[PDB]
Amino acid sequence: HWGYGKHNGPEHWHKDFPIAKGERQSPVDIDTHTAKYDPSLKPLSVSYDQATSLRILNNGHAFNVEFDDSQDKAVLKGGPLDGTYRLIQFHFHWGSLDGQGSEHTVDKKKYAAELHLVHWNTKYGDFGKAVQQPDGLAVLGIFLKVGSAKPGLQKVVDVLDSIKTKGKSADFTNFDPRGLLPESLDYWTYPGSLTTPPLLECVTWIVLKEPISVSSEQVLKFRKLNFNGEGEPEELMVDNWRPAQPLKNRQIKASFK
Ligand SMILES: NS(=O)(=O)c1ccc(-n2cc(CNC(=S)Nc3ccc(-c4c5ccc(=O)cc-5oc5cc(O)ccc45)c(C(=O)O)c3)nn2)cc1
Ligand SMILES: [Zn+2]
Repeated sequence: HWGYGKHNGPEHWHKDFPIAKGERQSPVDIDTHTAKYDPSLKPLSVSYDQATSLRILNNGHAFNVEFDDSQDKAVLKGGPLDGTYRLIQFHFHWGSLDGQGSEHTVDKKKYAAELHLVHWNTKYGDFGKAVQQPDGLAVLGIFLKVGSAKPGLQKVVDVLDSIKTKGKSADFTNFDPRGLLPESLDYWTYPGSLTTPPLLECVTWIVLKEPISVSSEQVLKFRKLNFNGEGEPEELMVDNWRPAQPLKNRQIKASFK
C-alpha cells in the first residue's frame, strides 16, 4: 500500500498510520548549534565481533541484511542506552541524485544515503515486543557521502543484482558490519520513531557525526534495484527516504563538544 511515490508517499502515510503526526516522529533535522553536549553520555559500545549475517532481502522498500539475533552476538550498549540491544538487520535509504537520500539532515544538509543498523532491547525478548515499547529499539544511523569507495560495502553492492526485485532474497553469510563504520563514534541522540510505517515511537536514535564515503559506482548500484516485483513494470528503487519531521518537545543531545 504505502511507498515513496506521488500517490502513496510520506505525505499520505498519516491516513493509514495516524502516528505519522505524533509527538516523537523521525527523522529530524539535527541543528548542530542547538544540540547540547551531554557530558554524562557514555561512549558507545559497538560489539560486532561475533555477528552472524544470514540473508539479504529486497522487501520492496529497501534491502535488509539480516542477522541471527537469537543470542547476544552483535550488540550495541552504552551511549544513551540502558541495557543490551541486539542487532537484527541493517538497511539503507538513498536518493536518485547525490544531493539527496538521507533521512536525517545536519543543519538542513542532505547526504547521499543513510545506513540504519537496527537493534532491539533484550529485556523485551523479541523484536515484535520491543517495537511496542518507548525504549524498544536503538537505531544507529550513519551518513553516506559520495567520494572514495567503502571497501567493506562492496560485498553488499555485488549481491544486489541477485535481489533486484521485491521479494527476492539471497544467502548473505559471513558479512562483517564493522566494515561499514566510520573512524569516530561521536554521535547525536534523541527519542524518535521508525521512519517507515508503522512509524512506531519506539526508537532511541543514535546518529554518528562522521559520514562514511562510498563511491559513485557503489551508490549507482543501489539505484539499479527495483521497488516492483519480477514481471511487473520497472520502478527504480530510489528516493526511499522520509523527510525531516517536526522536532516538537524534544532535545537532541551530543556526545561531543
Ligand atoms: N528506517 S528505520 O526506522 O530504521 C526502521 C523502519 C522499519 C523497521 N521495521 C518495520 C518492520 C515490520 N515489522 C513490524 S513493524 N513488526 C511488528 C511487530 C509488532 C507489532 C505489534 C503487535 C503485533 C501483534 C499483536 O498481537 C499485537 C501487537 O500490538 C502492537 C501494539 C503497538 O503499540 C505497536 C506494535 C504492535 C506490529 C504492528 O502491528 O504494528 C508490527 N520491521 N522492521 C525497522 C527499522
Ligand atoms: Zn531506515
